[PDB]
Amino acid sequence: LALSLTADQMVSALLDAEPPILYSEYFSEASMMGLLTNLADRELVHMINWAKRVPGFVDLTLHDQVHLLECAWLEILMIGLVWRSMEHPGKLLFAPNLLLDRNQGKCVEGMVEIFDMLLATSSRFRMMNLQGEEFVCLKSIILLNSGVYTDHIHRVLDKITDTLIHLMAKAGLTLQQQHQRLAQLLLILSHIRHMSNKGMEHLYSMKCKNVPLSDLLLEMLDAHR
Amino acid sequence: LSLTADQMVSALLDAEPPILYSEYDPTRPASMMGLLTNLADRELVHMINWAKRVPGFVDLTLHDQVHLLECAWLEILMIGLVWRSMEHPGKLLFAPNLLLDRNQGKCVEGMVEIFDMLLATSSRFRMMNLQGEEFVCLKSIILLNSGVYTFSLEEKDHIHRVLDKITDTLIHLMAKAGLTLQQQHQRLAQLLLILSHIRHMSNKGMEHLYSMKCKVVPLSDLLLEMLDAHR
Amino acid sequence: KILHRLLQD
Amino acid sequence: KILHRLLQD
Ligand SMILES: CS[C@H]1CCCC(=C(c2ccc(O)cc2)c2ccc(O)cc2)C1
Ligand SMILES: CS[C@H]1CCCC(=C(c2ccc(O)cc2)c2ccc(O)cc2)C1
Repeated sequence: LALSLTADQMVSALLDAEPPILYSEYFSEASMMGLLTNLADRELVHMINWAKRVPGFVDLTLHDQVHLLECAWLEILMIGLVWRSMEHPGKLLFAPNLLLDRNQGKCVEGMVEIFDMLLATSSRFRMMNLQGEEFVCLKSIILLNSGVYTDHIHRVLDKITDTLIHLMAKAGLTLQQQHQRLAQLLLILSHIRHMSNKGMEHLYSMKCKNVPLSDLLLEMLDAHR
Repeated sequence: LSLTADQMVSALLDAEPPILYSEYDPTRPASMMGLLTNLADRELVHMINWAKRVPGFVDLTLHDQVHLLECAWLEILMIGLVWRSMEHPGKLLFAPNLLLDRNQGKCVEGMVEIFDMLLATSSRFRMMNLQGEEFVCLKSIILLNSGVYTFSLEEKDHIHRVLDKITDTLIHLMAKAGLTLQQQHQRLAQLLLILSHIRHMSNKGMEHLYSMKCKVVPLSDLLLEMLDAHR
Repeated sequence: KILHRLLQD
Repeated sequence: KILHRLLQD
């Protein structure tokens, strides 16, 4: 069904599948990670249904759906965060009622490094003038690509590529400008991967050195251990 | 980067490091990690001089070149490994005399997971029928891309300028191979999505090396400095 | 796995 | 650092 869709039909479905921007509870080490854990836990529930609303993802086996989500869940939260924080330079918009800067990252050990990487990614999206239609394509790619190596998925990945190009085919971009911008967007995904892994190891650092994580988050975390 | 894609490719081809050998002896079966470490330590010395011959890399400052290598050295090693093992199904070719199996990976604890992904990556290059001209491009992309966002006020547009040049080079390669405009973007995308796996394998791998440092696998003096840059 | 249940809502 | 030296060499 995904393959039989149009580029515009692809964008429209993805735009409609978007999870909502959740709010947080209304800092220190425990105070910081406490609010982030709670926020992320509620976001995951929306992400799961978002993933089921992604074309081609439903066709996958339940196991394969599970494996893909377990692999990219932090990447998807992070690229979300990055995109929300786009029009707030130097600040991270985790939630509309929770805007954080680098100085607040020093409340938790080793989080200032991951903060700057996120701020840099957000900055690069803004400088590239990333569109919302492109963003929903990228997160869809992260979902399907990040854990396919560890066939039908590649047929869908190629469709999102065509969709991304179609978006750049509009707005009057040269063919040269199309595959360059395409390359630039996909190279960012490599960095989102890095931030996720470094984020993941910090979460496991927090799990052993006992804020309490949710059962759902604890199970997404053990898939990387 | 006042150079055509054909001149771009040839320069990267000429800059290619050799395939080194290991000290592995079939008569003798921790021990395996020692071989790979000494192998990678000698591979580094070639990579450093290889990086200098990458267009645009030497135009950068010394501190920036250091970071770009510190952050990408295992990625470049791993993609090199995956490329060599491309025509050896179910096997990793660390060296002509060192061809390893999905059974000797368990000789080191926790390495079996990394081998899987490496094998899967090798199987992906095989199915895609990856060309050497594309591999040398991807390698140089990793060198120039794996850092940057981990960084007077620079003006890193030069790196992106070279990165955009490497993109046009890849497109030029595929076009001459007979690929349609649609097939070009797809392959372009598929190739660059690989880099978002090599990163993963590198991160996982990197953390395994930091584990062994805290002991029974004494790393070389160069590898320790390349490792501490990731902590 | 909780993810199992949540993936079949 | 060795990396700085080998790059300087
Ligand atoms: C561990 S480093 C930190 C860096 C910023 C992103 C953060 C995430 C995070 C990321 C995005 C988001 O919307 C919500 C939450 C996180 C995830 C789970 C958790 O228990 C706590 C935080 C990870
Ligand atoms: C611990 S994970 C392991 C997985 C296979 C690749 C391996 C590498 C490796 C990778 C490629 C290569 O040509 C040579 C060496 C490695 C690097 C440094 C080191 O001290 C030991 C090994 C890393």
